[PDB]
Amino acid sequence: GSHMSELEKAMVALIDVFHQYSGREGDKHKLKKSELKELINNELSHFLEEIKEQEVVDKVMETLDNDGDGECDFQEFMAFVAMVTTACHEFFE
Amino acid sequence: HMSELEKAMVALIDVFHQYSGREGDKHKLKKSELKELINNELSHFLEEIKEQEVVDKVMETLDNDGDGECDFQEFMAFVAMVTTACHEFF
Amino acid sequence: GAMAATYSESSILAQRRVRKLP
Ligand SMILES: [Ca+2]
Ligand SMILES: [Ca+2]
Ligand SMILES: [Ca+2]
Ligand SMILES: [Ca+2]
Ligand SMILES: [Cl-]
Repeated sequence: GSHMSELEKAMVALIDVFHQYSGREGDKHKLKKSELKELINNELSHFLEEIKEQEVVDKVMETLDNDGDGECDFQEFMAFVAMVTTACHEFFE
Repeated sequence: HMSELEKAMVALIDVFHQYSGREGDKHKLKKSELKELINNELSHFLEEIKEQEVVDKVMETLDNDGDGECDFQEFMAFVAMVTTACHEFF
Repeated sequence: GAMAATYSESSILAQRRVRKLP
């Protein structure tokens, strides 16, 4: 239809929450481990277990990081979102 | 107190369930269902799809297990592609 | 109308720990 769809508004919400956290420290277009952690603990508090150990955020970032800069760009973050959403769906069958 | 990010994720599941459920396999998107999703729900981001050839190309790209249809995991890859492309034009 | 032509361990860990409801 002509209204922004639920789908289109979801996509927009993804962009906004990323820039909401990536903009805090250092590079505003990437999530340092610092920023990724805060995102997970505050916004995925129903899907993912809270992160409080440093060993954990290390491991998460390693898997998300494909270009090897130690940070998460938007493409990598979308991959993360894809992964998590797939899991919640899987826990609805 | 569910978050914007989580609500957004749930809507992805919901929009998939809506279109996959119309025809055929109620858990997968066939070409026609995929095309309607793009024309009905992604009309402000993607150019309308009018040709079958294009539907074909899109499904071939998305279909990683070779069954001619698109499951949820294959759809999420689609949402990432698209969302990433838009992020780059904003 | 800015549109494209349509041609363009730890996660199991944090999803397993999602345990609640006694
Ligand atoms: Ca940053
Ligand atoms: Ca990176
Ligand atoms: Ca179907
Ligand atoms: Ca498939
Ligand atoms: Cl489902």
